[PDB]
Amino acid sequence: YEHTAVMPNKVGIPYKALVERPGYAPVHLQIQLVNTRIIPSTNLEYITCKYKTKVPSPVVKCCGATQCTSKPHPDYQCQVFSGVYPFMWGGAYCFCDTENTQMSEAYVERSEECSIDHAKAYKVHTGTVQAMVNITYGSVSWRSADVYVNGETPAKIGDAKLIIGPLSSAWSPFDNKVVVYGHEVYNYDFPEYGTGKAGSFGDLQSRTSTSNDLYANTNLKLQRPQAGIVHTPFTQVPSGFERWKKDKGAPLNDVAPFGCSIALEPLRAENCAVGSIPISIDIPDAAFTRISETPTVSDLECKITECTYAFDFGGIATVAYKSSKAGNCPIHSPSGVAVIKENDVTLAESGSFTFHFSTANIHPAFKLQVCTSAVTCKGDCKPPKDHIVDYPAQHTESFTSAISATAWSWIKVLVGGTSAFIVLGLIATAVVALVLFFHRH
Amino acid sequence: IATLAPEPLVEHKHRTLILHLHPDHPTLLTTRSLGSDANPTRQWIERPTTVNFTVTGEGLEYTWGNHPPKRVWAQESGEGNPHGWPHEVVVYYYNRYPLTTIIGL
Repeated sequence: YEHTAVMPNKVGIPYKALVERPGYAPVHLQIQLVNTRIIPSTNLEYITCKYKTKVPSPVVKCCGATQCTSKPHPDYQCQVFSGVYPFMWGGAYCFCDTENTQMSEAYVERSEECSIDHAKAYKVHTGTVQAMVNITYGSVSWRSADVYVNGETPAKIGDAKLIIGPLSSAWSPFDNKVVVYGHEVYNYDFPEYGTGKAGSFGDLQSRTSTSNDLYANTNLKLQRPQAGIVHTPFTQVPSGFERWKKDKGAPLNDVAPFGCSIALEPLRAENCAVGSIPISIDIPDAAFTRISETPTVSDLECKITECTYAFDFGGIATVAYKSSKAGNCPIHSPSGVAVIKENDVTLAESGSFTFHFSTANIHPAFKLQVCTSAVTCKGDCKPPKDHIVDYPAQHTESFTSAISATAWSWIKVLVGGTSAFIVLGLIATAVVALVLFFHRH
Repeated sequence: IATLAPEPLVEHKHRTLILHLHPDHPTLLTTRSLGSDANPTRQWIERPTTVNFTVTGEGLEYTWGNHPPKRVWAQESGEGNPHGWPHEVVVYYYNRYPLTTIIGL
C-alpha cells in the first residue's frame, strides 16, 4: 500500500499517521526527522591573511650612483637616496663625502601564520537539501537512513521506500558571498580579486594557501634613512585582515532566523524550521494482517478526567469499550486539536483503558479512532502556572483555540441581537408599505 | 584554557526572562529569537547588571560567556480568566492577544 501526506518541518516532534487499507487491520506509522541540512554549492575564489613585509639588504655603492630594474614582486618598491654618508661600527663606511647612494628596496609577502588562520572567500549557489529520518511502522523497530529532500529519489529504509517531498520554501540563510574564518561564517562582500582598497579586506589576496601568485597593495612607501646609519625604513597602512578581525559583526550562526545552526565541513545550515515537507511512503503488503485476526471495538464512551493548557503531556482521558476479542490495536486522533502519546493499547472483553494527550484548546472537541472505530471526546482545560519552559510545543496552536464558551456566548449575543435589530426595521418597513397600498385599493 | 563565567540567576515572568548577571571580566551576552525574525542583541557586560528579554511562543536562545547556549520557550499562562464577568473576559484576552482585542473591541 501507499500512504501520502504532508509533515511539518520540525525535528524533535514525531509525525504519527494511521494507514487505512480496507479489509486489513490499520498500521500505525511514525516518521521522525533527525537532521535537516541545507547544503549550497560553493567555490573558493581566494584566501586572505596578514602580510609580512621583508626587506633585503641595501647596496651601498657610495662613490657614484646605482639604478634598479623592475623585479616581479607584489608591491615592489625601489628608491635611490643620494649623499647619505653612513656610519657603521669601526668608523664611517666610505671616504666619498656628500655624494653617496643607498637603494633600500622592499617587498611584501604573506606571513607564516597564513597556514593556520586565514579567511576563505566563497560564492554560493543553491544546491541539494538532505535530511535524516527515523521511522517505524507496526511491529517493525526503529530503523534510520538519510534521504534526499526532493520529490524524485526514493530511499529504502527497512522494506519501505520513502520519497520525501520538496520543501515549501526556497529560503536559505546564506547571501551570495560568504567568508569562512575559523569556526564561523559571515555575510560579507568581496572586492573580487582584482581590486583591493589597502585597508579593509583585500590588502592581500591569494588564490590558494600554497599559491605562487599574490595580490598586494598595502601603500608601501620607502623613506629616507637619516643621520648616517644603514637601515631601511618604510611607511604603510596596517593590514585590513587584522582590522576586519576587530570590527567583524555577529557571525551568521548567531543571527540566523528560524533557529538554524551552521556547521562547516560541507557548509551546512542545519536544523532550520521553515515550511512543510510532503511525504510518500510505500508500505509492504506483508505488514498487513487480515481483520479477522484483530480486535474490533464497539460501544465507545470517552470521558476526559484532567486537561491542562500547557505543551507538556498533561491531558488524560479514559474510554470504555467492549471488543470482539483480546489483543493489541492502535489509537490515533486524526484532527489537529490534540496529539496522542500512546501508539497502541492492549484490549480485553468489555474493559477500559486510558491515554495521555496534549492539546492547546480550552475545549478540545477532537475525536480519535481506536480499532477502526471513532469516538468523540469533549472537556474543559485550565491554564498552567509555569511561565517559561525549555522544551518546544507538542501541539499546534490554531486560531480558535483560545475562545471559550463564555466568549462564544457574548459574540452570539452581539451578532444575534444586531441582526435581529436590523431585520425588525426591514420587517416594519414592509409592513407599512402594505397598509399604505391597502388604503388606496 | 579560557575562563568560565558565573551562572546567571534566571527569573520568569509572563513572556519575560530576567537575567541577573554578575561577571568579573568583560563578558559577551548574545541572544536571538527562533522565529521568522532573529532580532539579535549583542553587548559586553562589565558591571553587574540585569537584563529583561521578551520571549514569545516561538522561542529565545541566549549565550552568556563561554557557556553552551540555552533555549527557552514561553507558555500561555496569562493573568485573567476567560469564564466569568465581562470585566474578566476582556482582561484575559488583553494579556494574551494585546493588539487583536484592541481592534476587536
